[PDB]
Amino acid sequence: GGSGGGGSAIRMTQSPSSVSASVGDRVTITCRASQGIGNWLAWYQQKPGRAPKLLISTASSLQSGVPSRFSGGGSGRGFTLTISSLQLEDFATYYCQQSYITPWTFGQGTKVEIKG
Amino acid sequence: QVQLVQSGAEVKKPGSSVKVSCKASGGTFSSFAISWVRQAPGQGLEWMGGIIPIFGTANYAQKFQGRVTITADESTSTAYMELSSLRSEDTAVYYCARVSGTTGGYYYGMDVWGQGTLVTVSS
Amino acid sequence: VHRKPSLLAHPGRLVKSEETVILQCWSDVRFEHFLLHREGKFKDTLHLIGEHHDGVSKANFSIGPMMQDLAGTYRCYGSVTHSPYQLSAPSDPLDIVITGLYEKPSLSAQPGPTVLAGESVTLSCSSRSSYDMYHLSREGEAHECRFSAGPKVNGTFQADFPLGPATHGGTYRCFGSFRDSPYEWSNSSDPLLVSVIGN
Ligand SMILES: *[C@@H]1O[C@H](CO)[C@@H](O)[C@H](O)[C@H]1NC(C)=O
Ligand SMILES: *[C@@H]1O[C@H](CO)[C@@H](O)[C@H](O)[C@H]1NC(C)=O
Repeated sequence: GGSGGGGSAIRMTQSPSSVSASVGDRVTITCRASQGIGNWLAWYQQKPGRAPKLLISTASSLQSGVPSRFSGGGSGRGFTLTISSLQLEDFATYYCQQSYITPWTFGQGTKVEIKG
Repeated sequence: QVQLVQSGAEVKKPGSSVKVSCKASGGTFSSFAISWVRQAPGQGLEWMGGIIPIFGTANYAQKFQGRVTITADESTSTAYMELSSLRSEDTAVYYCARVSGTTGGYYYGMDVWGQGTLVTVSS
Repeated sequence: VHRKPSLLAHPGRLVKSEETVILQCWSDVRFEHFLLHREGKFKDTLHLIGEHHDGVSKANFSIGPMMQDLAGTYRCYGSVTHSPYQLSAPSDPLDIVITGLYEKPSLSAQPGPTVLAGESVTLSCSSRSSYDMYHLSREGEAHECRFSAGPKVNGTFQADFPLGPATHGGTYRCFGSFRDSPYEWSNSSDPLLVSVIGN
C-alpha cells in the first residue's frame, strides 16, 4: 500500500470478470479502488475491433449520445455501472479507469455476452 | 468533429524500434492533451503516457519510462510515440486519445480515440 | 520579450489534502490569455481568459480538491495573442505543496515555549519516520527548510531550526518530507506558540 515512496499505483479491482444475459436485461458492473478516487472515475465501452468509447465520466456524468439505460454511480472506493435494458448493440467489454493520481489504471474488464 | 487518425499497422523484430503517429483534426492541436493507451492480450488497458497541452512536453509511466518517448509537432498536427527496445511482450494494439480537462486541474476522461496501431514483435 | 506576470497563491502555497487553493496571475501589461505550467509528477498547462480591471490584467486559477499530481513548481505565462500564444517571460516560480500525506512530526522549543525578549530560541523538529527533510511554518507560511539528521541514538530523525533572538511571538508548525517526493509533505506538527514576555 503505502511505503513512503509516494502513493503507489491506485489499483482498480473490477467485477464481474464476465457476464451472459438476455435482451432487455439489467446488469450491474462494480469497480473498486485501492485508494479513494472521489468521483474521478470513468467507464468505457469497447466493442471488438472498434476503439473504446467513453460512456460515463465524473462517476455519474453521461457523455452525449449515450442511452439513459446506461447508468452508473458510486463514490469514494466503490462504484457501479448499471445497464437497465440490455440490447444487442450493448454487448461488448466494459472497463473502468481512475482519473485521480497520475498512475492512471484501468480495471481488468467485464464481458457482456448474449446467450443466443 | 475532433477525430484522431493513427499510423498504419507495423510488424517489427525484437530489439527494433517503432514510431506510431497520431493525426489530429477538428481543433487546435495545442489545446488538446493527447495520451497513449496500450491494449495487450493479457493486459486490459494501460496508460503509457501523454503530452502536456500547450508546451508539448510529456508525462510517462514508470513501467514505460526509459523505452518510450512521446513527441509532437504543431505544424504536422501529429503526435508520436516511440518504443526503443521492442520486446515480444510489447506486441499489442496502441491507441491515442485526447484526455479532456475540467475544473481544478483534474482531467476526467478520454473523449476522442484513434483507430489504433498494432505492433507485432515476431522473431 | 514581455514582463514577468506575477503569480501568487491564496490562501497560501501550503494546501491540505482534499482542499482547494486559488492561484492568481496579475500584470500591469494586459494579456487576454493566461497560462500556468506545473513541473512535477503530473505536468499540465491550464488556460483561462484574462479579466481586465483597472489597468492590470488578472486571472484566478483554481486548484481543486488537492491531490499529489497537483503539487509542484507552478509558473505563469501570459500572452496578448490567441492561437500562437506569443508568450511572456516566466513568472517567478511558486511551489505548491500538499500536506497531510505522511505521519505528523513533533516540534519542541529550547530553551522554552515562553521566553523573555532577546533570549534566542532554537525550535527543533523530530519524528521516528525517516523524513529526509523538515520544513517549518510560521503563522501559516514560512520558507525554512533544513535537512534531517542521521538516525539518532533515540531512534529519531531530527533537525534544529534556530529562530534566533525572539522579540515577537508566533505560532510555529513543522512538516516532514522525503527526497523522492519533495513537494509532498506530512501532517502538521501540533502548533507551538512562542510567547515573548517583555519588560
Ligand atoms: C481571485 O480570488 C480572490 C479571493 O477571493 C479575490 O480577492 C480576487 O478578486 C479574485 N480575482 C479575480 C480576478 O476574480
Ligand atoms: C493526519 O491528521 C489527521 C487529523 O487531522 C488524521 O485523521 C490523519 O490520519 C493523519 N494522517 C496521518 C498519515 O497520520
